[PDB]
Amino acid sequence: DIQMTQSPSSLSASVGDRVTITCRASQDVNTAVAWYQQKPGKAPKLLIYSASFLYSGVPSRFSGSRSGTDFTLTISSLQPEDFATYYCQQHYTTPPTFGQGTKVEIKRTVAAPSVFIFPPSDEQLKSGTASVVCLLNNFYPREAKVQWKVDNALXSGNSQESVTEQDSKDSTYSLSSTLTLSKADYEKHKVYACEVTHQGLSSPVTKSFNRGE
Amino acid sequence: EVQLVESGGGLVQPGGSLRLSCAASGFNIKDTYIHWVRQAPGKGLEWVARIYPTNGYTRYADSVKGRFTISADTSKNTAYLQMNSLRAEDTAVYYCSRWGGDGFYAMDYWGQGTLVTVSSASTKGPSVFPLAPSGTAALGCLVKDYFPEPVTVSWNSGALTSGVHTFPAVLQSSGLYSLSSVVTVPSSSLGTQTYICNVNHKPSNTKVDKKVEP
Repeated sequence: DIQMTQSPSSLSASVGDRVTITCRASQDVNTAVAWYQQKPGKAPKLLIYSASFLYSGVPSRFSGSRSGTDFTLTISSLQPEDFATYYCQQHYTTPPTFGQGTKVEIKRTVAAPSVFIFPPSDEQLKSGTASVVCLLNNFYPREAKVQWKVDNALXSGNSQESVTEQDSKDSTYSLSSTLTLSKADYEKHKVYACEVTHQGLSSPVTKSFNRGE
Repeated sequence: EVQLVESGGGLVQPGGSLRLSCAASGFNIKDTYIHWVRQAPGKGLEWVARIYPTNGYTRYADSVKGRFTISADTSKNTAYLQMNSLRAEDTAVYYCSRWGGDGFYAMDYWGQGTLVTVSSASTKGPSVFPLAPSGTAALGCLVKDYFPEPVTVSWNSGALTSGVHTFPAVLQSSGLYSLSSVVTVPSSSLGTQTYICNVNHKPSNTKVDKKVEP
C-alpha cells in the first residue's frame, strides 16, 4: 500500500534546540498526514493534523510542513517535557500507516554511574535460587558495559540487563544487571563482582563482596 | 468531556477468543469512524480495524482479516472488537480512537489502552526479596518470577518517591517476568526509618509488603 519511512529512529538534543523529524511518504497522499506524541507508558496524543495545522492545546513550539511527499515535524525550542517517541501517519488510502517512530531524548552533560552490588537475599537461598544485582544509578549517556567477574574469572551469558527511561529530573538513566544462579551453584564460588565501563569514568569501576564476608 | 475507555482484555490461550469494548463519552459514535490501533510490547503502532457505526462499514487489516470482527452499537455508544484465533503476534496494547471531522482531524482522541497477552503459561505471583546495602546507601526489592504484566511497586505506601527507580520487566528464559525497584536514601537512616516496598499484583491477586533493612 503506502509506506511511511520516518527518520531518524532516535535523536538527542539539549534544552532549546530546534528538532526536525522527517517523514517521507511512498506516493501521493496530499495533506492527509498527522503527527502523534506518545510518552512512555501512556497513550499517543495528536500534535499536528492535516499536514500543517496545530491541534488545540499543543504549544506554539510545535509545527508541521509539507513539501510534496515529505512531511517534517518541527519543534522550535525543545523542552525537557518533550521526552517521547513521535509517529507520523497518513489517512489518504485505507489502511492508515504509521511511521517507524522517532524516540527523542534530552542531551545533557556526562555523569558518572554510582555502582552498587547486591548479594542475594537469605529469604531466597531457602528456595534454592540466588540472584546478584548490580546497580548503576543516575548516569549519562546510556551506553555502559557491565561484565561480571566470579573468583576474578570473567563470567557471561548468565545475567539480564534493564535500563529505565530518561529520568524526569536529572535527564539520566539507570541500569540493573541481575546474575541469576542457584543455591547449588552460588555457593560453589567465593568472590562476586561486576565491572562497570562508562564514558564518565576514567577506569573501570568494580564493586565486590565475599560470600558471608 | 470527550474520552474513550477500553475494557475486556487480559491473558488468553493461543487460538482463543476475547472481546474488547470501547465505550465513548462526550460524543455519539454515529457521527465518526471508530478505529482500533494496537502496539506490540516495544514496537510501533499498527492499525487493525475501522467501522462506521451509522451503517457498520468495516475495513480490517490484512493481518487480521477473517479472524477479527469489529462491531458497534449506537444505542450504547460503545465499539467492539471480537478477536479470534489469537496468536502471540496479537499480543499488544489495544487502543481505541475516532476520526474527528470525518477524517480531517485524524485520530485525535485515544483511549487509555488495555493490553492483551496471548500466551500459554499460567499466571504466577511474584516473590519479593530484599536488597541490603553497605548517601552511599541504596536498597531495593527483587520482584522475581511473575506472570503476566503489569506490576506496581511503590515505597513506603507512596510517601517515598524522591529518587526511586523501578526498572522495566525483562522476560527470563523460564518465561517469567522479573524486575527490581531500588531507591537512593541518605545513609544516616538505615536503623532509624523503615523502608517497605509495595509490590501489588492484580492478575495473580498477590499483595506483598517486604520490609527492607540490613
